[PDB]
Amino acid sequence: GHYGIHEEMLKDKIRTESYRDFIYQNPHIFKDKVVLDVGCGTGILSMFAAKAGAKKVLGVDQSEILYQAMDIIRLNKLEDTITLIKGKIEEVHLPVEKVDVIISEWMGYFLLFESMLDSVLYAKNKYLAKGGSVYPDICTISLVAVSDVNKHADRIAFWDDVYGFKMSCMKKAVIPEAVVEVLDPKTLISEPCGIKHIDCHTTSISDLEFSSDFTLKITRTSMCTAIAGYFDIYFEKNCHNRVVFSTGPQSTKTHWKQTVFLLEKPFSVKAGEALKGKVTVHKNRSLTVTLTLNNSTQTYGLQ
Amino acid sequence: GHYGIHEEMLKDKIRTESYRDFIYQNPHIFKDKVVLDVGCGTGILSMFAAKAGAKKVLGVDQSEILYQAMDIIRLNKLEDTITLIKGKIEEVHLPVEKVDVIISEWMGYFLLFESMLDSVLYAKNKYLAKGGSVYPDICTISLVAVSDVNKHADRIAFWDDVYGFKMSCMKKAVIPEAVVEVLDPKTLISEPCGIKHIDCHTTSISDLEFSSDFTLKITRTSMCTAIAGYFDIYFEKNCHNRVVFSTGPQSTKTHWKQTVFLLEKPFSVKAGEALKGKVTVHKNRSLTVTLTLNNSTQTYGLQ
Ligand SMILES: N=C(NCCCSC[C@H]1O[C@@H](n2cnc3c(N)ncnc32)[C@H](O)[C@@H]1O)NCc1ccccc1
Ligand SMILES: N=C(NCCCSC[C@H]1O[C@@H](n2cnc3c(N)ncnc32)[C@H](O)[C@@H]1O)NCc1ccccc1
Repeated sequence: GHYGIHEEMLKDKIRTESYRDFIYQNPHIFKDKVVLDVGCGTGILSMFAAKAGAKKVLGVDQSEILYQAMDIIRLNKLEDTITLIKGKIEEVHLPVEKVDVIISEWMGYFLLFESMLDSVLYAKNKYLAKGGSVYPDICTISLVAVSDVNKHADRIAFWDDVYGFKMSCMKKAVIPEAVVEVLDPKTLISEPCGIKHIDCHTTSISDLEFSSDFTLKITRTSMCTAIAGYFDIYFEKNCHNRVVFSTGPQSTKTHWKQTVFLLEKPFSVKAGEALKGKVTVHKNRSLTVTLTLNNSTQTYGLQ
Repeated sequence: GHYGIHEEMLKDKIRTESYRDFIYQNPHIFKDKVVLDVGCGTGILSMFAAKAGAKKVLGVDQSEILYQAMDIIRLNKLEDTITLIKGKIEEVHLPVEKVDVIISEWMGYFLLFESMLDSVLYAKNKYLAKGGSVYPDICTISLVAVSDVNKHADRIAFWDDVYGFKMSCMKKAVIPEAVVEVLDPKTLISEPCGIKHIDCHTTSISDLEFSSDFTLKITRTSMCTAIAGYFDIYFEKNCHNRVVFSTGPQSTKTHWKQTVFLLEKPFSVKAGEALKGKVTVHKNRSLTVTLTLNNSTQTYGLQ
């Protein structure tokens, strides 16, 4: 849509340079191939593919941004290789039956919030040639335990005394809202636990709604105040130069930051304890995350 | 609307403590009076007025937030003094003909963007008793010249080389968008110039659309890259303890920050030069700001 989204994504060096490195360092995946960029935005991924030796690149975006991409492709004299089409990938007519390669940046906060994966899976199933490839091809979601009584008090306890007046009843609107923010790695009190693994080659839309039992290996005796979620992105299939980036707190921050699920009742944990919980994701545009931990259940959404 | 707006406003200590100080330090304005809070949100201003000795406080808000205000007024046992009404101030039926005092926090970015003043002026004209008072009663808007070639390059030059590709054509979408951000006071290169003075007692809706010639007294030989706008808020009428706060860069930051209008062509200025320009504000929900400076004109809006 608005240029501000595309500025934020383009200024994410981890995001954009991971895609650039994967493409430039694996040109055999692109040489003389037909490539589809699903949600191309400004078209930077289409221009990477072009430079790595793509025969033909089809950039598709439903938003106004595609008209800026048309000027950008002309400014870079790539109009002979990159053809741009406005519309939903679900609706547009392509000047080919099949593509060799699909690339997309489809990933939302906590991977699946307001994600485009459903649109990318549609492209796969309709347009991907026999033996073709989609990138990134592998994604994981992780949870990690957090101790931060100060940030918890800033968001929750805050409402008990507001310039001398009780606003306690506000807590019930705040707890259920997941927070997208950068965590201080110092506040992590468990080993991470994988809760979801996706190969975009084999996954369906139905697999994006899932449940996982998890265990957090507690590494610090502390008050547990939150669970943080993040995702890892991998470019693996047919790569001589494989590329991974993490949106986890231990790694260089990205525009995805981390997704934080606040506990109503923080509870003490011991170094070496195996903290057992359950999480379920429902596509209930807008998706929800149900967490069971310490004999309490809360459903979280994102604003 | 959403609690997140009300959290941000409540956590603005300059904003909320200026209203608190005005009310608590001038209780003669409130003692045994009927008070209307236009857009009361969580109702904090209504609870201040109550504590300063208001006979009766009417809090009006069109949003869901009013149901949270009903619980908050009950939690603080003020339901006998504060009565809350859901609806537009323009539509609701009040259990009185006239009020003695109107209070509101109605102010938007650059004072007038997505401001509520039109709703507050309606309340004035329909409900304010003969000789009554509205607060804050006086507001000013100022411009100040900025030198910051690095922030300008971060936002504009950025688009000339994006991982080796030209995106220059993106500049025409970016320049016209005013930026709400905190300015380093060190980057100011002029004395401020007032461009607008409002008394809420006498102003009409038509006066909020205005033009002003301005002069910026340049205090530093530099490249001028932007014009910044801010506003000052005054509580004056009938006060023994008058209260002002500024949202200008020289003052403690607020959630209003400052509004920055980027120049397409930065131009050199000299210490002691009188830089002459014109500005016009049009209500063209969404309002526009036309700036003439150095023989160039640009119209800016806010996203
Ligand atoms: N990093 C991401 N990345 C997820 C995808 C964002 S939309 C990225 C682009 O894809 C386009 N799009 C979306 N659904 C589409 C469809 N069915 N068919 C064709 N074009 C489609 C949309 O116009 C936009 O330009 N999101 C997080 C984020 C991004 C920016 C700022 C904050 C957070
Ligand atoms: N500080 C402000 N402050 C300006 C007013 C914000 S709206 C503040 C409150 O007034 C309500 N409201 C708006 N128009 C109304 C009407 N006609 N009738 C009744 N109630 C009305 C709205 O539901 C909201 O709760 N804005 C800047 C800001 C605020 C929060 C976060 C970022 C920026």
